[PDB]
Amino acid sequence: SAGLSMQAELRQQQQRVELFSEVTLKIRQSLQLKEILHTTVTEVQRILQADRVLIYHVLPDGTGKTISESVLPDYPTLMDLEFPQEVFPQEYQQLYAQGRVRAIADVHDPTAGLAECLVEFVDQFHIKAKLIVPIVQNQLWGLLIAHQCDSVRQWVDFELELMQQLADQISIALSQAQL
Ligand SMILES: *[C@H](C)[C@H]1/C(=C/c2[nH]c(/C=C3N=C(/C=C4\NC(=O)C(CC)=C4C)C(C)=C\3CCC(=O)O)c(CCC(=O)O)c2C)NC(=O)[C@@H]1C
Repeated sequence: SAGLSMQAELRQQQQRVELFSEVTLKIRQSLQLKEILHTTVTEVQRILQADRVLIYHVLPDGTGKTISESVLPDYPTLMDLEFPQEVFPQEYQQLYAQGRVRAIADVHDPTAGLAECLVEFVDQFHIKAKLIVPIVQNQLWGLLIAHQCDSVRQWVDFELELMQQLADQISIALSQAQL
């Protein structure tokens, strides 16, 4: 007789082929999502003519890392850098989860009210001006951030509004698609 391979090793291999098809699609989806986020920060940097645009991801214990960045070559890269909770306190992570935004024309202007240690931190990256909008899943997932490094910058309301609208679509992706 015969047919022993059909319901043994050939059907085993067939399940493995179907799972391989599915795992390669899932990895391509991870690549495509990171490409869309990368294209978004690079295009926002070009369109704003900002010196840096990045996506900062916070973990539940409030530590963080830059997951996407576009930076002009005259200024430091935040891509590889991990930071503790103290650079962005959990009390403020909660205010961002509840929709806090900031548009700071001049981080060195005392009336902007920034912690001395925070002014020192943003100085590490040659930051003069910063625009900050949250990405949520509400729990904070991260920040979409624009920096000016060459000069102080009076941010315009539409820049803040449309940065928020981009971050809100990142929030939907990270939530409704469960991506
Ligand atoms: C003190 C030793 C440390 C510290 C304290 C601190 N930070 C904030 C608030 C913020 N910190 C950040 C962090 C960033 N901004 C960026 O552009 C980047 C990427 C380069 C990061 C990581 C942000 C966005 C905020 C929120 C600012 C806001 O007012 O909404 C506070 C609270 C606010 C205040 O100014 O008192 C505090 C106390 N931050 C440091 O970096 C020090 C090491």
